[PDB]
Amino acid sequence: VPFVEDWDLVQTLGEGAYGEVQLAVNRVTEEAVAVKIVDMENIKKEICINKMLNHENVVKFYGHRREGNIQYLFLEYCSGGELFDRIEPDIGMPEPDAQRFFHQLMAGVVYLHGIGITHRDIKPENLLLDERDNLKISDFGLATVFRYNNRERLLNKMCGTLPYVAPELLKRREFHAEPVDVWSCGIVLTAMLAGELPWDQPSDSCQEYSDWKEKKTYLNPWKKIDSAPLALLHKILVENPSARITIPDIKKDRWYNKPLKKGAKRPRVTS
Ligand SMILES: COc1cc(OC)c(NC(=O)Nc2cnccn2)cc1Cl
Repeated sequence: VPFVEDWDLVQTLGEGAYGEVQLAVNRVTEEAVAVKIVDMENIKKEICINKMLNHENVVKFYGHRREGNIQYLFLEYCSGGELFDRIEPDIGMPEPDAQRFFHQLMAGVVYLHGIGITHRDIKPENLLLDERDNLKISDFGLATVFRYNNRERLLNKMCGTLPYVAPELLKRREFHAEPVDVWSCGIVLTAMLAGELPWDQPSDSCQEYSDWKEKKTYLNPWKKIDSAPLALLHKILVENPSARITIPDIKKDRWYNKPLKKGAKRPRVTS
């Protein structure tokens, strides 16, 4: 079929340091995909990691094209935008919505860790939503392989965003990959339930971080979070990464398994 390979760039979705994310519409089919334009090894890893990924809660990779020194990454379009924009400042969002997003985030991270990939920069800006509000993990620019040939490799590289980084990244030379992603998911859950970030960074110099370790939960943001999801945050936001809760145990948590959310409103008539 002629002209099926032609895609029109119709709007700027976002703009980062690596470049810009454009909305691309197929000339013939009108299928919408997002195109990440990277004006360049840094992207060669993002492409390689993206070729491995195939999960309903992970942004799909369709292919890539190189036009000189510019790389075009054909990625899944998520019309719902960023999870960040669904968080009302100093409020958050209704608890059943946050539980559904946290469930979908856990399915995505279980999958990633299961194939030996660590995202290393989980935050609401990178958690995208489709037309049906299905969460998708995006941007594998900071991601890496932590398990290869069933052998785990300890990480040492400084990566992420300070309010979401685990404290062992600032205190230890080496650390396990999986508890780092579990921690950032915990900060994401906190943000969704309180509409604010607990601390600038997880260090003792940060009074908000010291207060959390001293269990001063009568203070913000913890005061806004109900006891059942707060009990889960007490297990995620544990300084020692070896004592920190694992995802198989997050799935057994009381709040995680608490019925709260109704299914998508389906059409109905009376009489
Ligand atoms: C602010 O609105 C948006 C922002 C977006 O990205 C920054 C998108 N993008 C989107 O759906 N695709 C995407 C972006 N980065 C990596 C992988 N996939 C959609 C919307 Cl609607």
